[PDB]
Amino acid sequence: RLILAMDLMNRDDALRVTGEVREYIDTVKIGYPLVLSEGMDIIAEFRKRFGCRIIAAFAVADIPETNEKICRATFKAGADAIIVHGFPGADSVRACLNVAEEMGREVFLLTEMSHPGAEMFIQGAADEIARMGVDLGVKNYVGPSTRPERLSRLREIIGQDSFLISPGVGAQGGDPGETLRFADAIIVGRSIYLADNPAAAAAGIIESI
Amino acid sequence: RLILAMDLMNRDDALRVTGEVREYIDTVKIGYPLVLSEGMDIIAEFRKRFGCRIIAAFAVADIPETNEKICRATFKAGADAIIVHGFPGADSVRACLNVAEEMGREVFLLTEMSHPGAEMFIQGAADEIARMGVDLGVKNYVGPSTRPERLSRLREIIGQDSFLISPGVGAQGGDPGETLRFADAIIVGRSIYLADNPAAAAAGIIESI
Ligand SMILES: O=C(O)c1cc(=O)[nH]c(=O)n1[C@@H]1O[C@H](COP(=O)(O)O)[C@@H](O)[C@H]1O
Ligand SMILES: O=C(O)c1cc(=O)[nH]c(=O)n1[C@@H]1O[C@H](COP(=O)(O)O)[C@@H](O)[C@H]1O
Repeated sequence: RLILAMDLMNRDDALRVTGEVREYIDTVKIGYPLVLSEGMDIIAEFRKRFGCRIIAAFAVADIPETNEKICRATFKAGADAIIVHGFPGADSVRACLNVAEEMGREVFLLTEMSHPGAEMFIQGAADEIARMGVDLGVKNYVGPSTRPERLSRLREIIGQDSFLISPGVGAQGGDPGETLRFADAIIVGRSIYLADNPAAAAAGIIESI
Repeated sequence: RLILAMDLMNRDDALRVTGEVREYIDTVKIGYPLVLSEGMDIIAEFRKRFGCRIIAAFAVADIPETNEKICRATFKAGADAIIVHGFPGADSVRACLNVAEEMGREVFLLTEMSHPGAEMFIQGAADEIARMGVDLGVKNYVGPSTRPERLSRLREIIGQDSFLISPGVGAQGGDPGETLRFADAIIVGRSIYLADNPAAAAAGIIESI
């Protein structure tokens, strides 16, 4: 129930840490910090070297036509799933869902974000964003570890059969156990990759739950 | 280093056995016996329910244009890789490789087959089929558990960095340990899925190696 957020920017460090904690995870979330520094080929390299599923954390948030292009390039690169913002609206989300269907991949809908600024505009639209996801047939969602009461409400909207993952554990203040009361899996980045012993940090999280 | 060949024909039995042996495998090989009986949607169902990588054992062996169509449909259905015959020639293999590249997926090249009949025509062409794979950039291969001396020769041609999987273990007479002297992983079907206790059978194989 642990997903590693691999946001280190250099290939050597990213490969080292991911290899050290492989036994504690099954999925690696790779985003722009690593991809823009080392190239999209890093996705296929990780998939091959570690045999883990890869979620591309690209917070897709453009118009439908551009979202389609981003999703196509991302799935061509080997990602198993992509994270898409719901705030830009249904047409933008549908464009991503259409490419995922064409390529046999998945879309994760980012509802409410975990950082403080999410309270300004996203939080007020999050319940409706989750409902839009349900209406569009979305089965995978992202919600905040930092606000378990919001994570509970989002779980209420999407149902027990939807898959919900949650970032904000550790560095941002979220608790593994409390988050897993509602999410199926937790995303952890810095608490593991900036640790003196990433494997010990991962093991500690797994033990705490 | 164990791949389950799930050749049961009904969804209920296939799901039961795969769930029972999940802890001993990481990849499920699904072929036409199950897909033609239950539909291509079974691939996505397995991927979701078990979180395993799926190799579509479709022994692709048609002209380039048709191979492209088969690969596209197979990857759209969610398969992570597809098994392609090398005997029909380089253009037929290249067509599959092109679709795999477009979709961020992989091709496994079937060189020499494991059954007795493979000695009639395939065996005599197998070394050249493997060399053709190397020339085309193929990195994943299938070779016979039933003939470890042939598996050794094929490993010699493709190199240590290529990934080699091998069927024919158990029912067809192949030995897990001897096969793993050359292959990276073994494929096992009947010895596990027809057993009175599939999990015990899988565990026994893992223990024997
Ligand atoms: O889209 C995301 O992955 C994301 C959404 C969100 O609301 N909050 C959030 O933290 N993330 C990401 O999840 C990861 C969390 O990393 P840490 O705070 O280091 O554990 C980072 O890659 C973030 O960019
Ligand atoms: O393409 C294959 O997967 C295949 C190639 C080959 O040379 N030999 C071979 O047995 N297979 C398949 O691998 C599986 C082996 O199953 P069992 O003999 O029951 O363990 C079946 O799905 C076969 O169709």
